Amino acid sequence: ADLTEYLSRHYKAPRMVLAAAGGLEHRQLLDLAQKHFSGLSGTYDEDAVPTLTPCRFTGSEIRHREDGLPLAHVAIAVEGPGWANPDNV
Amino acid sequence: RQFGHLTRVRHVITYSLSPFEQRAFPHYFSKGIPNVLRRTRACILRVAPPFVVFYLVYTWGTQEFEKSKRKNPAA
Repeated sequence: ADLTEYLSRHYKAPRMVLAAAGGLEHRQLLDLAQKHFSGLSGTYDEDAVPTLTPCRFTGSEIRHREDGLPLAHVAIAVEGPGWANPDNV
Repeated sequence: RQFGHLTRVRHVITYSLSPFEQRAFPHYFSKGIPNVLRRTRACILRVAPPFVVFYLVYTWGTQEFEKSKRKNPAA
């Protein structure tokens, strides 16, 4: 049931992207996409649209002490830049 | 004894948060005063009963000093 609801809720046509690269023609891929992927989906079930709410970079620490290991792993991270800004560059 | 050869510890996870985001005084009038009341009730049965013995000794000492000072014959 839950896998059914997940499949119906997310694997939907306006959020999926058929990408191809290599020795092929955009004519031919448009043709084959029209022959196969047409009539896939496009309408949500009960108007249950998922949406990205923004998230909160809290800033904190967790240490998992386990001395029966030969090496120690450390990660330290700071704020997110996102995607759009040239701060990414 | 420097820092790093102390002991061998597995199975432990410590979580903690930034000092900025949690507030300065979390419920300092709704936890701390019942907390110090529990602290006081856990200690005065083992601290207080000698000092009232000292206070009785002090009153008795000053009182008997003045009574041995005062004389009262009659002739």
